[PDB]
Amino acid sequence: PVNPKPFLKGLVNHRVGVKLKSTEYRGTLVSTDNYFNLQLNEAEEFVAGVSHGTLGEIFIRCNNVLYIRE
Amino acid sequence: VIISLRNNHKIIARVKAFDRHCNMVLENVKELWTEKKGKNVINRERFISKLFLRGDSVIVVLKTP
Amino acid sequence: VSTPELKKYMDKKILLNINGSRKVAGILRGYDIFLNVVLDDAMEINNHQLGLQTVIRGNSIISLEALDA
Amino acid sequence: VAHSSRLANLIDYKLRVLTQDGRVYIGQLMAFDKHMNLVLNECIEERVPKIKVEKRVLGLTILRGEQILSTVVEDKPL
Amino acid sequence: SSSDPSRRTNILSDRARDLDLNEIFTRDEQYGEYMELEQFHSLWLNVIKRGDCSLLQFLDILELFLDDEKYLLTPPMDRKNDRYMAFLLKLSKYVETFFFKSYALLDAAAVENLIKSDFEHSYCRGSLRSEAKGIYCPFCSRWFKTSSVFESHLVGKIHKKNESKRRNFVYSEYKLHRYLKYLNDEFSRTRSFVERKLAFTANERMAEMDILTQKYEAPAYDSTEKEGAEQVD
Amino acid sequence: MVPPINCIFNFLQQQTPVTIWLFEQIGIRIKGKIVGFDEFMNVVIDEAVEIPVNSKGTPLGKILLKGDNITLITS
Amino acid sequence: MKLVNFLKKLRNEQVTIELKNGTTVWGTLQSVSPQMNAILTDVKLTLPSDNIASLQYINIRGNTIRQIILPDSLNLDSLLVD
Amino acid sequence: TLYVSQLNEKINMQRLRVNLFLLFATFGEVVSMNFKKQRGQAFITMRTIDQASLAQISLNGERFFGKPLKVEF
Amino acid sequence: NGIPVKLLNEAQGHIVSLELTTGATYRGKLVESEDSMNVQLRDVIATEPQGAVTHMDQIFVRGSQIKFIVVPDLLKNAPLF
Amino acid sequence: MKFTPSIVIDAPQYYVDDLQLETESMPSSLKHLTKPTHILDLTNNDLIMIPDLSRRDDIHTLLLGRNNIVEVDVQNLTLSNNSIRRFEDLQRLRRALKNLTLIGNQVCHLANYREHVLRLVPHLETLDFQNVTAE
RNA sequence: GAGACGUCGCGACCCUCGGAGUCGUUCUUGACUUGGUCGCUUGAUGUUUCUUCUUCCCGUUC
RNA sequence: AUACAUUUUUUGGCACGGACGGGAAGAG
Ligand SMILES: [Zn+2]
Repeated sequence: PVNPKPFLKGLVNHRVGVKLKSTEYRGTLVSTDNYFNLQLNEAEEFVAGVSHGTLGEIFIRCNNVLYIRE
Repeated sequence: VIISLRNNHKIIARVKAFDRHCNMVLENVKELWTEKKGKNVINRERFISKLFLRGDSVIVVLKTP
Repeated sequence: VSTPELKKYMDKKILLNINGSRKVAGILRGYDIFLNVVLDDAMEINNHQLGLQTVIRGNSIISLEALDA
Repeated sequence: VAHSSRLANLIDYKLRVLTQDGRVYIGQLMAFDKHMNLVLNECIEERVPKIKVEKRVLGLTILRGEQILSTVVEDKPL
Repeated sequence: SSSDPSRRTNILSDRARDLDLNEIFTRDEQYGEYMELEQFHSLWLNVIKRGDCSLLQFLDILELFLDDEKYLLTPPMDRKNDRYMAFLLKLSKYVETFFFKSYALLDAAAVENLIKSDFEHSYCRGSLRSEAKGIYCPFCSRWFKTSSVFESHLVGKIHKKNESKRRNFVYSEYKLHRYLKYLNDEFSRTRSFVERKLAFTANERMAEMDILTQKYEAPAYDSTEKEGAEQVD
Repeated sequence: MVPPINCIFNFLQQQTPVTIWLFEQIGIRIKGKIVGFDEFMNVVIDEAVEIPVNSKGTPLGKILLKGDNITLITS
Repeated sequence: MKLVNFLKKLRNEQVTIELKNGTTVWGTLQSVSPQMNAILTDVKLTLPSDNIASLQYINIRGNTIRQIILPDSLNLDSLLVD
Repeated sequence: TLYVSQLNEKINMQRLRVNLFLLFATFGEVVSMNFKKQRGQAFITMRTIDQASLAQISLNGERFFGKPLKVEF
Repeated sequence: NGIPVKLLNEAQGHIVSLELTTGATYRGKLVESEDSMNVQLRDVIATEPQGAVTHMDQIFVRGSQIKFIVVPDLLKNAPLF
Repeated sequence: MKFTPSIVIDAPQYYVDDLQLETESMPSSLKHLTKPTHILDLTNNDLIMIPDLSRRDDIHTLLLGRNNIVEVDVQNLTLSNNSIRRFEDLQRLRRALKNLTLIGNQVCHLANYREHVLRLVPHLETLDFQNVTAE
């Protein structure tokens, strides 16, 4: 029953982490679209599971994304 | 605002234009990278007045208050 | 727009040469306009099978070279 | 070389061509595309191993635009 | 005259048939009309490590070098800064080559030697004097009470060091100064151009560019010129 | 013929051990159960497990792996 | 809305261009396609620590061009009008 | 066009043609196969006819790669 | 529509050569081609990027991963152009 | 009839049987060819010395038949029917060259002419249309 | 610098031996077909693993 | 005569006396 887009929608205003094409991320999701571009707050940059820096307010481009996770 | 990029270029710059592709016209442009030989540690950055940018390059844009 | 004419290769074992210098084998069961492949399961090239049936994405295929003539 | 506006207007000129892999295709542009694919009349792939120019004559070549980087004019027509 | 074509197409003599100005002047210079300083505005942005500086504010900076004292006592940057001295070198070289480029007919060697002698006999000899602070030194960037202490300072280890390290830069600065003075009319002309283009619209700027281009890629002698149409008086 | 979409649907219906390969990434694989379906190859896959490939096992939660970086499916 | 339009409007500009492979390209933009395929004239190719190679005409593809370094003087707001 | 025969057929085709071009360029601006039928022969084509006649008379029996070539129109 | 595509189609039957992104040249009779250069070929040799060669029967290739295609020089004559 | 820029610009240009230019007392002003030719045909002219060339990276074949070459200041050099008379005049070719032809030059009849060329210009593989052999 | 694995060459005791072409219809077109082996006695070239000095000669540059 | 970015193209999986050259000999 649960498709991806609705899951994504649900997960707005909640913690998420993103891997890339590689470095892990960690932040609260602000909003999403059809193309799967992201906008996050309280972004922390997990360099292979090592929080290098806390950027805060960020916007991730879709094509570099690998997966979403809580 | 600062932008992370595919080729390891931290683009600190003033945004002018914006579109579907996340291409950007940029003023007050200050890129940050590192030209290095193996076992070489150098940190380089250059000022540019006006600069167009392509969107596939962009990984993550960010805003430092 | 047009369908990939792989009706010749239907129900035959094919070497799906796939992205990153890898390989797959298996009998061809189906496909679509994007060239995704649905195939009965076989090994990844010494050798080890995973799965009962398998689905390969379109983008990933370098080649699908026919094992059977 | 002349001072053209577009690629289409300079049809059948001898062309240097660069591709993402680093090879250099040289030959006369017979036909262009919506996606910059090129037909080349007498095509020669020229490659450089990591020294000096290695050379291969191909012939009539359809060249995909994905792999094309940039095109340059080698000479005039004929 | 006209030694190249069949009859009358090229003013150039057979002697200099392969003489081409476009290989000496860029399009933005318009054969000496303007001097292209945008490039140096770029490099300058790279030098100041910011963007607070506009093309016009940069030209405002250059103006300092028209004065005999400003470029020395009110420097854009600290005159002992590396980036700055390098920039100044490149710029100076440009201005000089432009100068002699735009005035072929004047004896280059004469001018060079004149400037050099002015540099040795006056500039480095306390040419800058103030009734209050005394005598300024380009190399040490310090003043001096009287000429006496000034002279006995020109043998000191400090001044030896400096005059021995920053000589080329000081000299280049000076050249930038005097050559920019000799080109005041061109400097003004360009600054004007800048303000104009700046106050254009899109179509306007485009048509203007078209004009500069045409002037650049046009025959020096048209098939439709006059020969022997002299008026009297 | 059995289309890919149909296969995906079947898998979803089942809820079976799915082992996904990554595009242009040999060393890593995913192992879970398909929950979602999209017009593209993208899906959501709860109870996923990241795997380092034999040239063990690693902890991982619920994930949607993006359609562009998929390679293999099996279910 | 469109940056394509803006690009088109930029005509006859002597500009540097930067590629995905880092090649610095000094040339006069005679035209650009709807898909960013740059057509230069009076072109000068340099790498990012080695010697220069100059060329008369270069048609560079849109996918390659990372960053077009714009001219010194430019009114951007005006350009951005439809 | 001049027809040459009695040529050393051991020379590779591309080398034969390039030496033929070189040798015959001296008379004016200038087809050879290795089939059984055509081996040891070549057709050399010149822009000018006077060039062909001069070539024929001056190189009759010229030692080329060891053998005396025989030329004819 | 693309004239290169047309050319490719025409080359059907003929012995085309064909390199990929990988750099693995093939030569063979072109069986079928599509708008997207989704080529099939018969009786096809396959060179590795390093050097070694391998004979093979009926290769399929997806145009995405194709780099350049060499067609025989008779087609320069017509009839597409 | 000086070899001039104007002369080179109206000269027949074609693909030979390589890109070749069809061409004088003195070799000069080659700059104007812009290094665009693989071959240059200077046959039947009055050149005295093979000299005066600009840097030409393309140029691989020089056909210099029936001129008056008596001194020398590149893979193939055809000098048939010229005026080279002393073995020592051929010395400058050591600094280049695989195909060399010097037939119909007085130098040809000098004792040991062939062996002299072989030792002084070892890079030559074919001399006067005959294979340089090991023996 | 050395070991594969290929791909195109100097010699030979060897082998081997002599766009074009045809037709239907009409004053010009449409169809159908189409060097190999051994050495190198130090030939040329990619992949792919591992680990330079001294002397003499010939050429460029300052 | 009255025109647009989510698998096949262009939103990319990209990136990290002194030198020089050749040839020969002798040593490790
Ligand atoms: Zn002092």
